[PDB]
Amino acid sequence: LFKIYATEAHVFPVQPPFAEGSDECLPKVLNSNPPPIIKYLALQDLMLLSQYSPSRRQEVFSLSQPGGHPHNWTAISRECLNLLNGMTQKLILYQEAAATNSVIYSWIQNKREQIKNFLSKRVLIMYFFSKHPEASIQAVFSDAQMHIWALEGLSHLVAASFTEDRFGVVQTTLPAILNTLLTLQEAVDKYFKLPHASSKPPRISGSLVDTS
Amino acid sequence: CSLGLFPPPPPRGQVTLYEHNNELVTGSSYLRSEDLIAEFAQVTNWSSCCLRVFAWHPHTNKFAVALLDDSVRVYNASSTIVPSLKHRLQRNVASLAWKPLSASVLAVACQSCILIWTLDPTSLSTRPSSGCAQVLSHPGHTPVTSLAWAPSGGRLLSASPVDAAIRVWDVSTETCVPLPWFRGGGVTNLLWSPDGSKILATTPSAVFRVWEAQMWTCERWPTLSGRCQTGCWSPDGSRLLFTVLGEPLIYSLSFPERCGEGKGCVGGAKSATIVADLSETTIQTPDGEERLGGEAHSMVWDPSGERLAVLMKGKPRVQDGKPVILLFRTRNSPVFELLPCGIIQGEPGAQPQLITFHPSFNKGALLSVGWSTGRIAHIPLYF
Amino acid sequence: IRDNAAVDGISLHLQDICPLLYSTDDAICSKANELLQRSRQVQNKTEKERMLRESLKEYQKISNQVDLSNVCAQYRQVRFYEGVVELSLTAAEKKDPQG
Amino acid sequence: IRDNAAVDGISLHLQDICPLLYSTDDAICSKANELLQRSRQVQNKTEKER
Amino acid sequence: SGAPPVRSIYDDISSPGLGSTPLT
Amino acid sequence: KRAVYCIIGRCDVTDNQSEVADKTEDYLWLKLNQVCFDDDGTSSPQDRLTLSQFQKQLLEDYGESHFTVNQQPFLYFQVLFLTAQFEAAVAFLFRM
Amino acid sequence: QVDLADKLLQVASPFLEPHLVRMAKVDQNRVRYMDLLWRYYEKNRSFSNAARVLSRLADMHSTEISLQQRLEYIARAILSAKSSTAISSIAADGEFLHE
Amino acid sequence: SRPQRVIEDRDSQLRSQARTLITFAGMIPYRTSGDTNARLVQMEVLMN
Amino acid sequence: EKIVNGHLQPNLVDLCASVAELDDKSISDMWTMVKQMTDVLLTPATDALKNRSSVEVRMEFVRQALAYLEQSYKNYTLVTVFGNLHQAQLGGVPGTY
Repeated sequence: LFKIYATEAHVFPVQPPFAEGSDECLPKVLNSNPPPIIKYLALQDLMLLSQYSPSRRQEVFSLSQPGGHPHNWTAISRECLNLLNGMTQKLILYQEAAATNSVIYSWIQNKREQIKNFLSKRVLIMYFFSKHPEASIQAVFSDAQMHIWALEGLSHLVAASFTEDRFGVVQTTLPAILNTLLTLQEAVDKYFKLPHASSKPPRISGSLVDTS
Repeated sequence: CSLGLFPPPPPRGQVTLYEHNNELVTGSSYLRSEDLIAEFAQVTNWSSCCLRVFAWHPHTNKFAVALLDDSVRVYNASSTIVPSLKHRLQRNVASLAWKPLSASVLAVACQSCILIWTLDPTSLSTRPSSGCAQVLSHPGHTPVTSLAWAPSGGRLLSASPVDAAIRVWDVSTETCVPLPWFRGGGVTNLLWSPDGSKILATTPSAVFRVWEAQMWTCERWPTLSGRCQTGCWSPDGSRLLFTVLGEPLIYSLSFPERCGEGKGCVGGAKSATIVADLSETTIQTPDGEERLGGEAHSMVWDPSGERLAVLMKGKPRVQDGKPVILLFRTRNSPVFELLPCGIIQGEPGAQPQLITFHPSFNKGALLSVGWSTGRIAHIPLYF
Repeated sequence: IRDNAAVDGISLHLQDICPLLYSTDDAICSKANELLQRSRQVQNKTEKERMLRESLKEYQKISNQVDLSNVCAQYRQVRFYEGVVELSLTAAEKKDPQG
Repeated sequence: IRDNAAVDGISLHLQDICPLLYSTDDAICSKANELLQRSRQVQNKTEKER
Repeated sequence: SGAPPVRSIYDDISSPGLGSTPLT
Repeated sequence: KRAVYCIIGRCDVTDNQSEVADKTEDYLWLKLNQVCFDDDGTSSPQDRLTLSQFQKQLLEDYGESHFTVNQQPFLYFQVLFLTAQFEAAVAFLFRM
Repeated sequence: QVDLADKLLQVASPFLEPHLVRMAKVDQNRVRYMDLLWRYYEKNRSFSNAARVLSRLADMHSTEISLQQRLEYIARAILSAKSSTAISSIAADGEFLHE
Repeated sequence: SRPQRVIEDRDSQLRSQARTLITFAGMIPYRTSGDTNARLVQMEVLMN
Repeated sequence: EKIVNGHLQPNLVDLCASVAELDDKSISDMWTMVKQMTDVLLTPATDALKNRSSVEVRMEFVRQALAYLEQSYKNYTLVTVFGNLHQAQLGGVPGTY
């Protein structure tokens, strides 16, 4: 029941009907970096509205009077670009971390690591310390559902702007979108050529706990 | 429209080569899990035809063909090399579906599974490795009759007449999501609308169900004399055409857009119109009487929505019980219209076995026809 | 060579008396070879082509002193016919820089 | 002027239908004002000075 | 009568191009 | 309707299309599409502009005072360089 | 040297014509370079130069196949002169036409 | 995939037929135009 | 230095034109124009007068001069439309039409 109610959708207005509730408007809900269930719900709404409601894409492409600026699009696209570049660097730093395979406190650090380098030399203890490939790869992508929703919500808005963007507002960031998507696809297609990065994990079908 | 408004078929042995000016130009040439597929297959004689399925790639001059030996082949305008696909689970191929927003992915429906072949578009070898073939299946969902991808590329559907649940799949997280309904029949065929928001699902019974891809809701149509046999969406998805076994009719049903919030309801108008009449008529020709009318087994629309091709089958009183191709001109705004264009004739002594349009032919439309000779033809319609 | 001194003045001073000069390209040839032999292990086509266009740009400095027969045979060994055209022109271009 | 239309495309329509003699200085003042209010939005300095 | 005009495509633009901006 | 025909048919070299060509670029563009290089003796010479006639026309039959060189030097450089008079364009640009 | 003549006749490059116009004066296999040169001129539509080199395969060294071949060559020299005067009205290609 | 002589056969026949038409135009006792006669010559000039 | 150290000959147009990625925008369009007029697939002859007298190369100079003047007027039509969008009514369809 909790897992149904806490993974049911939410809807966030993009443009505010009243000024107080504007904290809960989608551009502000994304950029304010709220508790992660809200940032997941907000990107799940962004990945729904961008296919299944044209008026809510038109809330994103709007210019905010009096000052004429596309604050809704430029706040939404900027935070999707923050997360996509964050994943590009998260993939690079793991590929590097795979190519690389007062006095009391520093004395404790030295003794801790002198102990690591005596415990690793004992097979029965190395057997517990080991860097699991499947689990460490699954730790890199452990948050990837957030990044899939930023990616599909943005690429649906960049598809719909071709008939809904009366202001060219999405076209102004299209070069930066294509650069960040292609450098991310490069980071993915550098990473996926690593040992165990190509292989699929074994699954049980119809378990009550899921493994997605 | 009605059949008593068509021009005559061309004189017996002329082949229709193309449409131009809206004229059809001619020349002198160009159950078990087996029999339950034969009850619902898209090919008008699937149990004896050499060709079991045809499918274009949704963006490119590439196509997949399933054959009576349970090969699937791939052909492409930029490749003389033809990949021959056969897996250790591949048997009685019923349907084919290429993935949109990809070059590299083809789905295949079999007697015991779905097969998702991955194909390297720059390395189209004559027989790719049996590892390049991701297997999907679930208990009770066998045989698989039909397959349909979402336009946005992120979801796949599958049908089985044994199974009171559409199976939605994500091929990438490798998940299986049954949509179980409270009886009636199982699933026979499946069709998305082009927006990817609406889905038709047919059954073995006098009931169809339409579904919503947003909140996964269902709307129910149990109001037919026979089974719903076939249908097609308009390019906007606002219109759905359908036919019923025993009824010589093309029906239409409308779906307005969600100018209103907060309720997952599939949203169709309460009841269907009739828009074409396929009753058992005569037409006069230079070769005497000819006779038409029967039941519509397949219908396919062009990407532009201006040509509807209809694969009829005559009753055993009209043309010996042959299948026939009718071509209609269509309009989708402001009114929905069906107008005649004409009747498509092939190689003398052949029968039309399957029809479908090309998805990216930038000169009106292009109709693929599979014939009982085992031949494929491609008839352009220039507009 | 080792201590990175320019040699033109010691060549001419050596040529009242008898003999020859030069290499220094040993370090660049070693680097070009470090890339070329890893191109035989790299499965990643785009990065095999990267490390070959890097290996080539080390050899393209030193194209007067390279065993071009062996390097272009070692390119054939990896199907890098692109570097066989490029390096063999850069190895004529500098042997007759006057025409 | 607010919605950044050009006032030539309303002054010359007023001038057929307002004082039927030499309706002129209303339109000159309106255009002088349009250029002045557009100068409040122009960020290129030499063109603001134009 | 026959002669070139003496003007570039930028005169009746007054402030043209990608330059004349103080920072990126 | 004149200008599009004078271009596509390489004719009326003595019309400048001055109701349609706003600037010196548009005189250059009109006359450069009107250019032939080819001795088709079916062409009447009153329709026949060669590049070499157009080169002379700018350098000698109009000259540096026609383009107001002291005020628009880059426009006269554009006139010579887009007629491939590169040596004259350099011996102009190396004065000022 | 590898019998790739169709692919020599795929190189659009200026150097090819001065090369054949050297070899047709210098190699003892002179006939092969005249044969490449008329095929180059016909393919490039310099038919006057093709005819004015096909003569230089019928100037030969030992006789052609009959007076009936001489009569097509005379009528093709006539055609080549009537090609010349109809493009450049030089008196010499009209003097040589009567001849 | 002919013998090359069954292409040599056809270049020479078309040259001979083209000349047969030009010689005939030069023997007609009626004013054909300078343009129709020049077009005829130009057609074997572009078969030379 | 690249010639002296034997390297591949660089494009001198890009070395010189990067001095015009600084201040004077008219010198920046002058170098853009010079670059579009040196974008020529020259016959690698040992004679500049024969290359400059070629019919093919003189067609190429005019083919490039027309392409420059056309992209110049394409920049003018772009800037004029993007300054005046409320008159221009550009909508949401890309292409020169």
